[PDB]
Amino acid sequence: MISLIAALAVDRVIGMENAMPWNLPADLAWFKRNTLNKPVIMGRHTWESIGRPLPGRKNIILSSQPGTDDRVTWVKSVDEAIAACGDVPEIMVIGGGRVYEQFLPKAQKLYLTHIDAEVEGDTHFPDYEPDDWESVFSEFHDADAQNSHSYCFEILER
Ligand SMILES: NC(=O)c1ccc[n+]([C@@H]2O[C@H](COP(=O)([O-])OP(=O)(O)OC[C@H]3O[C@@H](n4cnc5c(N)ncnc54)[C@H](OP(=O)(O)O)[C@@H]3O)[C@@H](O)[C@H]2O)c1
Ligand SMILES: COc1cc(Cc2cnc(N)nc2N)cc(OC)c1OC
Repeated sequence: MISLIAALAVDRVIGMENAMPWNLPADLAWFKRNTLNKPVIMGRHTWESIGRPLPGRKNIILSSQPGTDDRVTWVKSVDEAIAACGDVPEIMVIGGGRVYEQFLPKAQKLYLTHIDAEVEGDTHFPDYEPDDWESVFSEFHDADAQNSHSYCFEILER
């Protein structure tokens, strides 16, 4: 079972200058509670953006050139990245945009964070067909001190 997990502000924007333009601690905490204790696959750009291994998670990184970090696994094809993860209930594609474009067909589950926000961005979440996806869960939170914008977690299922 392969899952994508992301945070999309309006017009499906996911990043700007190899960052996420928002800082929502409750999103980074959602992301953790779900990804924790399971393989995470990511692109090199995103590995740099994060720029540290995520504890708990076996970190697996997609790049066509040799690895520059010994404490994470490095891989060159989609299948190599899957095999890396092992025999597990659930895999977690944690980004970025070019990775999501490739891992959606094999995906059976989405974890979106819908963000009530208008940001400029260079990177977009793919265009998922709201037919082939069934919303199995939703949860809206208001803007608070730390969480500058309102947001809503959604899980979908193929
Ligand atoms: N919550 C969110 O919305 C979220 C989560 C993650 C990412 N982001 C944002 O998304 C953006 C990432 O943009 P991006 O799409 O350029 O990042 P990316 O997906 O991290 O970068 C993909 C890179 O991974 C490698 N790669 C991917 N598939 C490969 C394959 N099949 N074979 C070989 N190498 C492969 C390539 O690196 P090589 O050049 O080394 O070959 C490729 O350039 C950033 O702005 C980031 O902040 C935000
Ligand atoms: C733990 O920190 C990061 C996590 C992520 C991945 C990620 C984070 N949140 C959500 N909802 N989906 C994701 N795929 C992406 C990041 O930068 C692009 C991070 O650095 C702040």
